[PDB]
Amino acid sequence: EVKLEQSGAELARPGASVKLSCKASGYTFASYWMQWVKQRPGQGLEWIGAIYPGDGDTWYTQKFKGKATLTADKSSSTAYMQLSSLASEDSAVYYCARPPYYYGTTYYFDYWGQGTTLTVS
Amino acid sequence: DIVMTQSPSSLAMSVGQKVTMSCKSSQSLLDSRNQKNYLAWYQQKPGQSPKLLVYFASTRESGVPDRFIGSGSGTDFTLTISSVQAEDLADYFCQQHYSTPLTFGAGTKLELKRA
Repeated sequence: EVKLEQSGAELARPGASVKLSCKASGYTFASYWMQWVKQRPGQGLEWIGAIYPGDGDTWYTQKFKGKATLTADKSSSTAYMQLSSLASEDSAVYYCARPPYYYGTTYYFDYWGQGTTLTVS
Repeated sequence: DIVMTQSPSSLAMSVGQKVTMSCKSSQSLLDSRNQKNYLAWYQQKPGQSPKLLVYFASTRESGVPDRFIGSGSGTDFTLTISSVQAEDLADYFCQQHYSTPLTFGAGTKLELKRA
């Protein structure tokens, strides 16, 4: 059973930072890239960046370059994202999601994590 | 970055009616090479995370009822629900997964009229 598990919430002080975790299972972790998406109520979904776990190569959304750092631990099958200098606008639900891309067309996300509610206050 | 726009922002319909919602992008999502458009549709029911409904512009994902049909090409895409059911209540998002940034449209919120 393919699964991406995250922890339900994080409460953080403004100006501080957090390391969100996302544990994978049910598949060869290094075989697929890992994506991170941000969802604010009413705003919708926003893509933060992705990382290939096999070599650690990252690609970021210009908007989050310098706010989010992605890493992974191929030993424990966990992917990570650190968010720094948080402010009220950073409050949201953060998802890690997997992308397949075969067929000759889109990287269509096929598996999403349970999501982590982060609150800055 | 490719900008994705969706319309309408919300729609309210009673069970059994047909709905049409659109997603245009500001740049083509079609390759010049394999000829496929890199656009997916996700459904997010209240209180749940988004779930992949359709990928390529048109392949419906297994589990997804055939009342949902994705269509369109290039910059203009459509998701149609042939006869809407109460369980289709959701926000529908389209997404470019052509290239990074992967970006998403703002969503069409589908609401349900009833007795």
